[PDB]
Amino acid sequence: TQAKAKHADVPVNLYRPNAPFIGKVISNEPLVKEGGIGIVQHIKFDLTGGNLKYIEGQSIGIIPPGVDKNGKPEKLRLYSIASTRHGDDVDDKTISLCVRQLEYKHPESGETVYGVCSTYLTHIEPGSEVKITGPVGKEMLLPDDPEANVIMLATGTGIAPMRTYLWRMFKDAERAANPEYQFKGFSWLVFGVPTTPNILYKEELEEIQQKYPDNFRLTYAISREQKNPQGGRMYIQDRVAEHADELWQLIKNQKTHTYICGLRGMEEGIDAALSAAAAKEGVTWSDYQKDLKKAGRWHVETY
Amino acid sequence: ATFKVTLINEAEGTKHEIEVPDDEYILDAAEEQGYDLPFSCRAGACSTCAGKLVSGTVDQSDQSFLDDDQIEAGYVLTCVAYPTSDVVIQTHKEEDLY
Ligand SMILES: Cc1cc2nc3c(=O)[nH]c(=O)nc-3n(C[C@H](O)[C@H](O)[C@H](O)COP(=O)(O)OP(=O)(O)OC[C@H]3O[C@@H](n4cnc5c(N)ncnc54)[C@H](O)[C@@H]3O)c2cc1C
Ligand code: FES
Repeated sequence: TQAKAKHADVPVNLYRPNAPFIGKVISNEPLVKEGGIGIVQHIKFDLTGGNLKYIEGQSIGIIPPGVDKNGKPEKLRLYSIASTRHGDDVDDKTISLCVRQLEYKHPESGETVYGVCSTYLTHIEPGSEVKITGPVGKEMLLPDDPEANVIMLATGTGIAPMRTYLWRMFKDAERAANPEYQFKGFSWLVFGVPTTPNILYKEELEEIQQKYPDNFRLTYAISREQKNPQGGRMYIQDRVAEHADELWQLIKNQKTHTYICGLRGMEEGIDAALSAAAAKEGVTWSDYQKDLKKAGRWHVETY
Repeated sequence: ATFKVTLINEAEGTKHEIEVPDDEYILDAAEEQGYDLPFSCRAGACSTCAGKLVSGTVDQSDQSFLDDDQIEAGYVLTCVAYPTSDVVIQTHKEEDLY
């Protein structure tokens, strides 16, 4: 662990629960504005005090404080790095998180319950000592080929990993901080969310739009204020279905890669779409998809 | 396909043999098959349902809570593992981590 680093170039697990790294918080700003549904907040840790490494697409563990609520020591809760490897400040000392507050009415007594961890982070205080666990990810690595096409289907706080994708790609700073990767290809993000004001990072992902017409396309899905012609609120599955033929066309390319992230249950609607549009050209999307994971071109992380 | 997944337990001494379609996590299959399995998030997002493969193979393309070193031994998450083969596996393997 801790000193556990001797192999590969991908920072994975240079820190363990058996050797926490009590990172410290810099900022903690909302992401859902008034009118939005629920609480989702941007959280930024300082890295000074350790050798924490990472890149875009990896996950970072956070350990909650507490020894009395279920008898045993608290456990890891994993989160996706919301920032490039350099951190959110285009250096190498920071890193940003995308955390939604988990609440639900009890299965039995109906009482609203608050997940120990995210309820911790969401209300977190600047300079509040936080134990971080090293990175744990290799299924959502971002390819080093500018030419590559990055398809990104995310819902809710699944917008983490595409931010690191899109930021590095189209952030002026990083663009100069990573001269040996000037994205000239074409990336495409489909973003599913309940409300306009729920559109996380809207006023930057759209800045990335007007600046790179040719390298980035941006499709919202807003169920609570968007309807398909067949008279049904807009879910990402519905947006994919609408652009199935298009999208299918993309991934049939040679170096076209796909990235899906967000809460479990988003992948079934989308496989159905590509399936139908792909079967028209005669092909089992299950088989075609079956083989694209081997070729490392299909990337799924849903929790 | 639909492979046999013999659940073995290091304690009470269980070798419970179960059948799992190609499209169902190892958890739900045996679980609703008369065998109450340990689990929590049921979203590949914790360790409760951890498993230690013996002989066999599954599919781990829906995870990311997922140490390349951990998985390198044969550790599985029953709540999200598709039998890529006839799979023998030992459950209750969540303390082997951390
Ligand atoms: C790879 C990965 C990436 C992730 N990335 C992010 C991210 O960037 N942002 C993010 O917000 N989260 C993300 N998550 C999820 C996050 O790791 C935690 O699972 C989530 O935030 C739960 O927070 P908690 O620890 O506060 O909850 P906990 O305290 O663990 O409690 C949640 C528990 O509540 C119970 N439960 C939950 N809902 C119900 C219900 N309605 N009825 C009955 N029982 C229920 C279950 O026992 C469940 O595990 C990710 C998960 C993984 C695996
Ligand atoms: S029950 Fe949490 S990963 Fe399986």
